Amino acid sequence: MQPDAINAPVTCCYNFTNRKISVQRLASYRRITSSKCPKEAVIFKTIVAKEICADPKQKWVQDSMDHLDKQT
Amino acid sequence: MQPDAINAPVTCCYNFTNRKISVQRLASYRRITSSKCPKEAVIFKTIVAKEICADPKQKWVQDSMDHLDKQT
Repeated sequence: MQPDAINAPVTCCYNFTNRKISVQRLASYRRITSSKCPKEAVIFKTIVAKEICADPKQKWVQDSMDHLDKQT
Repeated sequence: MQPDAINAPVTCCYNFTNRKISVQRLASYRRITSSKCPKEAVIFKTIVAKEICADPKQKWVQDSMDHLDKQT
């Protein structure tokens, strides 16, 4: 068990949505920090609980994270 | 399948455990086959709920899959 963490699976984004998603449709997000993934990416979780990959290089993404951060 | 699903994050294996894991410590497994992932892989779930990536080209992994499949 001990070091087996080094071998766990990693969740990554390979395809991104190109359509901006209204911030009231979004519930929360997580930014991909594993270096194993091919690219920078944000996984938004929508109000209905589906997860969608977005590109943090696009402005709407950055704003959305900022909105979600102040939201309790 | 609906469009959003194409943009959903994907779970893959980038690292493969090098040490053979004893079969009594294995609860289940699932194979990775998504076209987005780098290589075919097996994710073993242990009795302690740990998830580990294992290489399907090794004999012990093929053997562990048969052991798990034999049970009903």
